[PDB]
Amino acid sequence: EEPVTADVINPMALRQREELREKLAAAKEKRLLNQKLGKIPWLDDTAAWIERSRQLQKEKDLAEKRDLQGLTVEHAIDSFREGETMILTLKDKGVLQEEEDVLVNVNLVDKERAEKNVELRKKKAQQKPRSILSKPHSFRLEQGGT
Amino acid sequence: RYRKMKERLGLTEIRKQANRMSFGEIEEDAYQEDLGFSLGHLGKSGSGRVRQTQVNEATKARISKTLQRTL
Amino acid sequence: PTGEVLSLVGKLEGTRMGDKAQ
Amino acid sequence: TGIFMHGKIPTLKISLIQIFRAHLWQKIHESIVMDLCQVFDQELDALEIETVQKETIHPRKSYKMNSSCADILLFASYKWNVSRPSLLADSKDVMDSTTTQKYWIDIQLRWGDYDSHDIERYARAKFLDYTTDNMSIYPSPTGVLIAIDLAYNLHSAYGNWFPGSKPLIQQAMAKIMKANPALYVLRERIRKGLQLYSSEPTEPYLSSQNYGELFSNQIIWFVDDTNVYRVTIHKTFEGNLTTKPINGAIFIFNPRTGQLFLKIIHTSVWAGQKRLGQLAKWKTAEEVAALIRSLPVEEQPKQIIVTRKGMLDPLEVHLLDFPNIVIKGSELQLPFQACLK
Amino acid sequence: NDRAKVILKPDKTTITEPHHIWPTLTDEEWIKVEVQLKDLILADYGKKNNVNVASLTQSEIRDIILGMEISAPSQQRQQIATSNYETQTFSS
Amino acid sequence: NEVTKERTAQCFLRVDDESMQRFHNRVRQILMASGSTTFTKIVNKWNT
Amino acid sequence: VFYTPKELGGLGMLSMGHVLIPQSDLRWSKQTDVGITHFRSGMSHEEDQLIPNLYRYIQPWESEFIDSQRVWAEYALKRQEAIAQNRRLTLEDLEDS
Amino acid sequence: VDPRQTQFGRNTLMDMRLSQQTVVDPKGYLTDLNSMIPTHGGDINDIKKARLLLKSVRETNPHHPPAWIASARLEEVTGKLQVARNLIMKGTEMCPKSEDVWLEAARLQPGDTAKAVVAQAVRHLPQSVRIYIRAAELETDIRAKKRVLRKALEHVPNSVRLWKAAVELE
Amino acid sequence: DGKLWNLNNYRTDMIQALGGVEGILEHTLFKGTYFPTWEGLFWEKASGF
Amino acid sequence: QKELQEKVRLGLMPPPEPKVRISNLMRVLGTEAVQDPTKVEAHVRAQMAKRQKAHEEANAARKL
RNA sequence: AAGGUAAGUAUCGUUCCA
Repeated sequence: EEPVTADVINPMALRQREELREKLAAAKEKRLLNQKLGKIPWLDDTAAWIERSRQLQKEKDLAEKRDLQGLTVEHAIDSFREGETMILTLKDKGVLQEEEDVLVNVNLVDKERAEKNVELRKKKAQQKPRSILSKPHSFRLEQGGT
Repeated sequence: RYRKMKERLGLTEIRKQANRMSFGEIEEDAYQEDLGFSLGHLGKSGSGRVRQTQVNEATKARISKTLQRTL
Repeated sequence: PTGEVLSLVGKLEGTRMGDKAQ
Repeated sequence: TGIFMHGKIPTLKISLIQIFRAHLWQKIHESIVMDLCQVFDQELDALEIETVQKETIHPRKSYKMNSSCADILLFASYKWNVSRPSLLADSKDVMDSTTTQKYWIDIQLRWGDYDSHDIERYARAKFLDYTTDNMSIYPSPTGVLIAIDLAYNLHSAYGNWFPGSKPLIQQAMAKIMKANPALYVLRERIRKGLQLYSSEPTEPYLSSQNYGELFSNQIIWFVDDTNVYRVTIHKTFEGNLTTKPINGAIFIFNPRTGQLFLKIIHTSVWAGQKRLGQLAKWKTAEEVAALIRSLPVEEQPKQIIVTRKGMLDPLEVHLLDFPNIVIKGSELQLPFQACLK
Repeated sequence: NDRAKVILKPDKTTITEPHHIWPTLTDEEWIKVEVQLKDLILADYGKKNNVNVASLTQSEIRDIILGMEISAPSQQRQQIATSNYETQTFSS
Repeated sequence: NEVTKERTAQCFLRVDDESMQRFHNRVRQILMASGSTTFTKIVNKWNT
Repeated sequence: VFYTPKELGGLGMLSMGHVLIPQSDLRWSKQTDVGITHFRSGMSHEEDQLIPNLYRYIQPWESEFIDSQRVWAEYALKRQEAIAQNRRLTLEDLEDS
Repeated sequence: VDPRQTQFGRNTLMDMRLSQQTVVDPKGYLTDLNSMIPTHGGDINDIKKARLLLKSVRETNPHHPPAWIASARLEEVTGKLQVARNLIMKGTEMCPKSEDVWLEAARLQPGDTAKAVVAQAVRHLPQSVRIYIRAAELETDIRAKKRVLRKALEHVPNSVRLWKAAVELE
Repeated sequence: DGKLWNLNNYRTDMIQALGGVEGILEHTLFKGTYFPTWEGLFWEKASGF
Repeated sequence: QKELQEKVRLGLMPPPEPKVRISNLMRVLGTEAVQDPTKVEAHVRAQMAKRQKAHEEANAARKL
């Protein structure tokens, strides 16, 4: 039938255009910095140099006489107990990955993994079983507690 | 002996990094005298380690015992 | 249409070596 | 299988016999059937579907391309105002063709060529050639044939629709394309036949197998960075749960000597830093590079293992001046976060 | 932490000066305390995963101690393993 | 003419029979040495 | 299959023949969630596409020699000045050459 | 390239840890020297990731001058010296109190522009700074060298190196 | 004296004329593999076995 | 060596247990050494002591 | 006209032939 309109992608073209764009950005930045930093008698007087040294030496003589936080906790409120204190570490996140911060406790996380394994062994709204793979339970933590 | 055989014939990280040859990334043909010799991900900006792949020492060329005797 | 390679003899009327390579 | 050979390409024949082994074909057809059977089971009351039947058919119906038969059949609770035969991308059927009780769906698979990879034409053409047939057996004039192109991962459906059936098929197929055990294993076999992989770069991972080679005469540093940013959180018996940040500690344990270098991490360093995770990521790297530059050359570590994979990246930059230092990630959930307890 | 401490102090004295960290025991008490800690770790794993400790052979005992444990969420992806290729029935 | 800077001659260039025959023989010995060589190896030799 | 570069699965074979590509090999279809869509490459009605020949991608020896003379003159003028100005050269100056 | 050659013939770090009945063994915090241009270089693979790392960190830890310095080294090595100049001139305002950053800016700036940098560094660090001699041989004329030494003799004239440079000046 | 030829423009024009990444990958089995995009891939020129 | 091997094949003595040192401790017994490390090192040191004692008392028996 | 046979294990039918 009729083929619709759409550009062709070319990895050489993409890389060359990116490099050329970066070079143009560098040119603009250098032109800006030329304006930014380009706006800056006693040059060869040795007798006045000695006089200024003397006045510099004499000048010293004349001057001689944390509750605040907005982090999220990947746990349920029910997962905590009462009448006891729990330590909350930080979850592993890559430096390049810009996802939000996640604070978890290793013991509760391990318990969740163990119970998840037990449940998944125990099994041995449109197409949810395969959607959960193609697609966790936490709470916003503000003002030192929800 | 088998451990040393596996070390000599094992895939050094620089060797295994050269086998990977990227995808959809044209590179300038190195070694004019014989093209088709591309180092792949070795020294490539596509993927790999941030630090340069350090050279191994187990794969260093070695002379025979009888030849060293001749020396 | 066929994949056979056609000799560019007589196909050089409007082309140069250095063109499209700068 | 159902792949057709326009010429004996023996290498391709061997490759496709290897790829479609374990009767992947019949299994992929059955997997497409049953999970597509499931979606109608959920929305059967909403579509006046009395029952959904998956009749026992010839096991080789998956690749029997000359003839065909129904495999999923809907028995209606009441008459449906069936629509005209139309494609899956259509939206113009005003849904007034006829009235039927039985409603079949036929699923046919394809490994399309380059020229003939038009799946919708395939579907409509053999819907016409299987309904206007004397060898194909379809219980009712109404029905839709669904065509799956494995080689190009295309999906189409042409035939009769009852109210609400077409969008439901659209959504179900959009989900089934992106996730299905049979199609996933087919994709994996194709990937390993071409040996084209996505990411998964090779590094020495500390694991249960290579755990023995750790015990060597070269000094090793176990950089553990879990206990850097941590807050004591506790839910009181009646009052709301309250939090208080506390100090962290980097672990630079050395199995050879046991000298656990430990930089106490004051809470003041986090002076309202928005991206605190990355700051914690490079704060440990700063101290480990400082310690490496601090120790004498014979005491410099020749191998740094790391508990959490995120820390693999920063070290290589702060170890950019030390190319001879191997930085190995650990698959081992190695218990050093509890060392601070 | 608590049962681990109780195991770590098998003797009521349990001498521990600020010069060192772990309790001062000689070799055989170290044998006993390590056996106790191994039993504790396998007991905790068995409680968490509902598997008797004896069935765990030495290989997976080492896996548990070091930090290896696997699951089977993709259990239906076993297809690699009168022909029973359409006999399977659909249950509503 | 460097002394006068004028177009005074004209050099017609050509590839001699020896070079053409050598290249043809090189392609021939590429093709005959293809009992088990991969397609990529043959084409790499051809491009080189 | 032939003239596709090596990392895209092809053999990266260089050519110096008038190799025509039929317009049945420049058409590709992708199935978006809404529906299948199709594309060509010569989206305006134009001539048949032609594989580029190596002939047009190698500078003639005449141009190379005259440019070598000119460029080495530029380098000599850019180096003798650097002696007087007392600095080593750099990629920035010689990128144009 | 060597001007006498013709056609026919790194990641700095301020911190430093001192080694050495008490289990607690605290160690002193030592600050280190600056890093000059090293002969060793280019020991980097997969630049498109390392540049991203250094980019992310120069806003994640914007008060760590060796981050900017390592960025300068990396971008100077791989044929992008001009962008390295721009990035150093951008980052010098983020850590203006570091001698190493100004030294790198001076060594990565050509001609009179270099003067514009070195005549500016003293504005932020006018007390007992090696940058003064960088100005001294960064310029050309001996008279300008005398003026630079006098300015050094005018701002914190307690440097023995400054006195030695100024004494043997005409 | 360095390599006296350049092929980056030649490969650029070959990709442009062949239809680009999608114009070539349509001929391949790439869509069968079902990778979300063609970036972030490498070719294993040698199987470990 | 051949006489010893023939006797062991008969079974008059047990098959030779692999001689293990500190450097071979985790190569040979490491998987079994993770559970009870101190017991395993005690056993390998006992084997070392038995070898050294066999050597020392062999010399003593051969002493003039 | 080709260079395009996967090799097998089963019962069943038929037929010549001993």
